[PDB]
Amino acid sequence: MDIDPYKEFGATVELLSFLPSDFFPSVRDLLDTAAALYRDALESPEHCSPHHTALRQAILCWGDLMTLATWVGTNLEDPASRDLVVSYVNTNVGLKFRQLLWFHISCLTFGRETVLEYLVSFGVWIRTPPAARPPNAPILSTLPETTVVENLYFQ
Amino acid sequence: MDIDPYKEFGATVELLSFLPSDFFPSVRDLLDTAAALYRDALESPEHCSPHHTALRQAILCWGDLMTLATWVGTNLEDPASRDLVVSYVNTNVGLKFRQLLWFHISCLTFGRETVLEYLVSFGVWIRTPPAARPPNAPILSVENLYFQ
Amino acid sequence: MDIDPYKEFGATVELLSFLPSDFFPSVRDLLDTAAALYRDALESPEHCSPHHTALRQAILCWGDLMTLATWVGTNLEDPASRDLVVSYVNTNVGLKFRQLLWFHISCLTFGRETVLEYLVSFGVWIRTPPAARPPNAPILSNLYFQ
Amino acid sequence: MDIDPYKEFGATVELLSFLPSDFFPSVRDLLDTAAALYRDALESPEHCSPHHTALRQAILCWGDLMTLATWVGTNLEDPASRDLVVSYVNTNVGLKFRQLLWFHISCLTFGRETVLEYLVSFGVWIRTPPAARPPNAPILSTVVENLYFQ
Amino acid sequence: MDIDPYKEFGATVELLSFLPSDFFPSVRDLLDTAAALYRDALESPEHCSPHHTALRQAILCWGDLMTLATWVGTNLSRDLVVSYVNTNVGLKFRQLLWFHISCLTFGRETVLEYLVSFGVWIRTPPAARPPNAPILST
Amino acid sequence: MDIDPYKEFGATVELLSFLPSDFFPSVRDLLDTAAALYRDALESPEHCSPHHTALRQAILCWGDLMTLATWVGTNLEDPASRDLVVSYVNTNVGLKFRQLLWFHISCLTFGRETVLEYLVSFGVWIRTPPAARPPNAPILSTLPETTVVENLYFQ
Ligand SMILES: Cc1ccccc1NC(=O)c1cccc(C(=O)Nc2ccc(F)cc2)c1F
Ligand SMILES: Cc1ccccc1NC(=O)c1cccc(C(=O)Nc2ccc(F)cc2)c1F
Ligand SMILES: Cc1ccccc1NC(=O)c1cccc(C(=O)Nc2ccc(F)cc2)c1F
Ligand SMILES: Cc1ccccc1NC(=O)c1cccc(C(=O)Nc2ccc(F)cc2)c1F
Ligand SMILES: Cc1ccccc1NC(=O)c1cccc(C(=O)Nc2ccc(F)cc2)c1F
Ligand SMILES: Cc1ccccc1NC(=O)c1cccc(C(=O)Nc2ccc(F)cc2)c1F
Repeated sequence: MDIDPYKEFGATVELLSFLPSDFFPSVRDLLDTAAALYRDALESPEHCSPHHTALRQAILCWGDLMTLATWVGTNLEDPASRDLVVSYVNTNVGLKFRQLLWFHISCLTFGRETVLEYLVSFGVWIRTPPAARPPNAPILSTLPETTVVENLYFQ
Repeated sequence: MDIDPYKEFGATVELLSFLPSDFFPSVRDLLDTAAALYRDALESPEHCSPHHTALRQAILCWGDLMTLATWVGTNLEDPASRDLVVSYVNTNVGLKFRQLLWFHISCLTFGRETVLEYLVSFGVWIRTPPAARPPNAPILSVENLYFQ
Repeated sequence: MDIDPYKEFGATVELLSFLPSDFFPSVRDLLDTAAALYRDALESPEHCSPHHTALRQAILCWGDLMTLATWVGTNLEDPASRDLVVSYVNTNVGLKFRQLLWFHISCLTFGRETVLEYLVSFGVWIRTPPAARPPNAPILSNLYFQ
Repeated sequence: MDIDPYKEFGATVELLSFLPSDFFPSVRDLLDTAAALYRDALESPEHCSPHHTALRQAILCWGDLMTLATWVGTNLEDPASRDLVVSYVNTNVGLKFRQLLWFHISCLTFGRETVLEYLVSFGVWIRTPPAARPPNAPILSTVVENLYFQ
Repeated sequence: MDIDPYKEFGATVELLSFLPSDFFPSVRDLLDTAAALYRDALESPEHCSPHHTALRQAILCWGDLMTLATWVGTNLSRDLVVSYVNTNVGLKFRQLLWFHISCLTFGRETVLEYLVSFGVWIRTPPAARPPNAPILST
Repeated sequence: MDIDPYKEFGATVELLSFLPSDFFPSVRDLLDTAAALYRDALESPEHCSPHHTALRQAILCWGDLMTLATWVGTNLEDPASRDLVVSYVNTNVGLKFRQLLWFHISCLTFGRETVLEYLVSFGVWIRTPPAARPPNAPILSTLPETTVVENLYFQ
């Protein structure tokens, strides 16, 4: 079929591609982050959220890709080819999973609407030539639990 | 981490292993069944259900694993060497995704608890030797006052 | 001693021998069924039932002969003597444990009384010559006193 | 699976390992003790108790292991392989069943709680060096109304 | 026995590994910090806190570990013993010594909040990462 | 710094040296005892007691010491240097940890002043020449809280 993994999350593959290749953390940094922030939730018998379900598959899937590419490597006769298949995976699909794991980790950390707002805010910022570009990049942070109008009300 | 893809859906990796490798359809037949029964829902911009979400990633991820395994196969030069790869795929990640594709498709079709009690029913049926096993495999699927 | 492992469960070794040796599943298929169907019960600190006690040590006891089986392949300089051992484990005591593992798994799955009536019904059915015998084999489908 | 045979009886494999190997009686002395003390119960067609169920399996399963070790004695031509297995059966597996047979026989004779407190008591006692260790080894052992006198 | 030194203090070995190995100061700078900030408490006959008790053992244990490495490194090329401590026990103790010293200095909740804040910050590539790193208050 | 690991527990290094070096069990036998008596407490997320905290760190530190000693002893050629690495552990760090492990394990089992009263009682006992020394060593058992006469008086 033509399945977009971001469509059920109010985004698209093309929208995620608006962020430059060098913006996303490495795969290991994303995997280490998901474990640090969400290991209890990711291993729990609760759905928790659609982001948890997607992130659970993506972590396992990338593991399967690395498991298969590494096993094929240990069979190649040339030791200089030991990591050749792993390198092909990282160049052919490495960015795809870096987008996917970053999208779900950040959406759980900052909120989906906040993440999508930051996406277009940073994509315009990074494409501004540096002479006109302000030094402070757009900040990605969670919105406050209660609004200012609410706090002044209960005063 | 130690993430069981089936734990959030009320099953385990070990429970799905109870079904033999030759029970599951081919991955090509499994993908065509997900398209036939659920193409519009799987492509919709809606969560629909956690099965839909998981099934969406599995279909895409298998495409990643298939073109990698195919690339390794068509770039090899030895029928022995590429039978090694096919036998590794069929035993490990190929079997893993035939299980996960079957679990979610069937859960969307027959129901999760119907699927699970079928799982244990067929698993002991197929392990009964043929001379004692019934030839029929298990299937996957008022008062008088009421009329007055 | 003279302990019969089935006496406390309402059967005897001779009654279990009424079933032909090829009726029982393989040990691999029996151990996988005990796991898929009763993993959490067999591992819990609960007695559950006398079947669970017998099953627990039956699994561990077979695991002892099958860990003796991987042992005759890492410590034996004679791959012949390696094969003479694993052949005895699987075809001599193997039939014995297939009977024992099948008995307790089936009793927890279908009921001890149901299993015993099936045992007699199938044993007579398998011994009926096939001309007179119906082609379909008979179908197999909490508190304990001291 | 990951089954601990003592878990359902309020103990663990690691706890039984706290007793040194030379503490347990021999298998022969264990079988003779279960026979002298519980032959009729173990042979009866009653469940009796979970300790009886477990002890019945252990006695028979050890019988299978000894039958194999005697069979392997006449049927294995290579002596280096034959005596490697008969030693592996009566030493590595022997210690395994010496704990099992001792645990269930002792629990029937002295009670599960008395057995568990003794196990811990002897483990720290036998690990105390003999110069500081008391010579008495810890012991494993086990109504009238007022109207009668007035 | 599978004991996690951080478990009784509300953390895990896995959570501490989220901080990169180049974030922690050296054991020497960490021991010098514990001396400047807590010598009187650490040498006193009072428990003070479980953090003090754990920190007391860790300081002494590093002494035991370095004396053993010193004796091997001398009484016997042995640049592997220095590369062993630097890459194995050194990182294990830099994490442990930092955890307890920072908890006494800033608070367990504040240290844990900073831990996940810096771990995500340092993993953001510098192009998108803000210039001001998260701080430990002091 | 100059930390005495027994100071916060009402003892000193000098006081623990009063016990002969052959009075203590091996480190293995002491660790075997700690697991058999306190595996649940030592692995629990609760502080329990300062003794639990100290015993916690001592167990892990011995693993660090033995792993470093193993790696050193593994990559040595001459077996005499192998035996020299094991002999260093035996005479130096082993005695210190046999004292520290025994002190905390006993304190959790019998109480601080019971093991301290026993320490001085055995240290004087074993230093008595065997001719005047009673044949049976003093027993390590917790002091009965009160006498039986006072127990019946307050019944
Ligand atoms: C963390 C922090 C603390 C304190 C102050 C700022 C930040 N961070 C940021 O302002 C930030 C800006 C752009 C992108 C990211 C990101 O995408 N990081 C990221 C996402 C997922 C992941 F797994 C690893 C790193 C930022 F964090
Ligand atoms: C369909 C039908 C019509 C009419 C009558 C019966 C059936 N079917 C079944 O009783 C059935 C029994 C066992 C396993 C399966 C399965 O696993 N199929 C399957 C699952 C996923 C998939 F993608 C493709 C095929 C059955 F369908
Ligand atoms: C399962 C089923 C579903 C549906 C319909 C029938 C069956 N089964 C049977 O009619 C059956 C008949 C004889 C013996 C056995 C058995 O003893 N199997 C067995 C027991 C334990 C074990 F570990 C493995 C296999 C049967 F299941
Ligand atoms: C009997 C007695 C009479 C009189 C006084 C004492 C005893 N006994 C004991 O104080 C005793 C102490 C340690 C271990 C055992 C044991 O484990 N024995 C054992 C267990 C199982 C078995 F099959 C054979 C012997 C003790 F009996
Ligand atoms: C146990 C017993 C049972 C029964 C009767 C006596 C004892 N024991 C003692 O009267 C005893 C006397 C001095 C020192 C020790 C010790 O220090 N042991 C020790 C401490 C820690 C450890 F991990 C291992 C052994 C004693 F046990
Ligand atoms: C001190 C200060 C004064 C003034 C302004 C800022 C700071 N500090 C920090 O913003 C800080 C940020 C990250 C990590 C550390 C740390 O972990 N340091 C550390 C911890 C233990 C130790 F032993 C030695 C150094 C920071 F201090």
